[PDB]
Parts: sequence; structure tokens; C-alpha cells
Amino acid sequence: SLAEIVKKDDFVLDSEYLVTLLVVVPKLNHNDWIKQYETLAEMVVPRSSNVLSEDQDSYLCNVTLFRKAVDDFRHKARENKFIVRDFQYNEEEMKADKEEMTRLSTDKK
Amino acid sequence: ALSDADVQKQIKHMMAFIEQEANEKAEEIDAKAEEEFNIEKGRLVQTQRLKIMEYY
Amino acid sequence: SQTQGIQQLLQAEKRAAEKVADARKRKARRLKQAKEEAQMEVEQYRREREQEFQSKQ
Repeated sequence: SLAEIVKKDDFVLDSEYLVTLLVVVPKLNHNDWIKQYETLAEMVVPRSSNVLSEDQDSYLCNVTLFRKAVDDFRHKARENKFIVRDFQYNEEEMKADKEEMTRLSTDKK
Repeated sequence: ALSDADVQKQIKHMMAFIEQEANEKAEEIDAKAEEEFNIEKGRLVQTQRLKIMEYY
Repeated sequence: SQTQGIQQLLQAEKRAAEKVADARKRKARRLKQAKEEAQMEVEQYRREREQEFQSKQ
């Protein structure tokens, strides 16, 4: 679950045009895929690929581009052995899950 | 490297299938308006004209 | 396209929206005009109908 990861500031909502792909980029391929995400498709923002959260072997990252740009971006991404995860943002269910685990701990004791 | 050189091409691409059909949607509304202008000329007052014709 | 592109996207589609809205509002005017001309001509028809019926009596 990316509930502790995706942030609104980099996750573009309230815009029918832009939308943030939460790409997964290996640390060994840190600068690499950040650079190649520039020209995978048109209607794109150049090199907006920026680190969101660092894991042990890879790290989630945000790329901002137009909505129908996502289709070509993901196609050419899959061509070059790239990973794109579309984790949609909505705050209320993350809050609900946190309160669920809290109340289940309370029920446990 | 793209900068705004390609962004203008992107804008030109979009303005072909958005701006153009916005004007053509205004024009389609114009055409439908003329059509229903004719239909209104020929449905409501026409029926009332028939009513008064039968009255006559 | 981070700031200049998508802002122009929004502005162009905005303009499309107000133009389509103006088209609907001017449809409103044209329908009112249809009604106006329609009642005018049926009123004229009523006028000569009344006159010729007076002559008939």
C-alpha cells in the first residue's frame, strides 16, 4: 500500500489534462529512467521525473504529463522494460485504514 | 531539451480538435436553431391557426 | 508544457465553453424570435379573417 507515500503536491489532481504516473524506478537505474521518461511520448513535460519515496532496491517517483500522453508513455515504457503503477489518490480511505488498525488494536487489548 | 518548441506543436495539435469543433459546435447550434425556428413556426402557432380555422 | 502548455489548454477549452454557452443563449433569442414572428403572422391571418367575415355578414 502506497498510503504513506503518494502526496498531492506531486500527484496532479483537479486537472483534466495532467495526471501523475507513480513510476517505479530502480536505485541502480535512478538517473537512467528519470532521463528516458522525457521522450517516451508527446504532450509531455520534459524530465519531471522526481523522487517521491526511497525504498531499499527501488523507489516510487512522479512524472507529470497529459492524460492521453499516459497511453503512449506507458506503451513505450513497457517496450523499454520500465514499470508504471497507477495508484490513485484519495485521502479518506487511507484515513479509514489507519483508524481501522487503531480500533483493531483497541479491540485486541 | 524540448523546452517550448514542441509545446507549441502540442498546442497546435490540440487546437485542431478542440477550438475548431468549438466553433463548429456553435455553428451546429446555429443550424439546429434555424431548424427548430422553422419547426416552432410550424407546430405551435400552426396548431392554434388550425384551431381558429375550425372556429371560423 | 508544465506551465505554458497546460494553461493554454485550459484557456482554449474555456473559450470553447463560453462560445458554446453563447450559442445556447442565442438559441434562446432565436427561439423567442421564432415565437414572435409566428404569432405576428397568425395575428395577421386573424385580422383578414375577421375583416372578410364582416364582409360576409
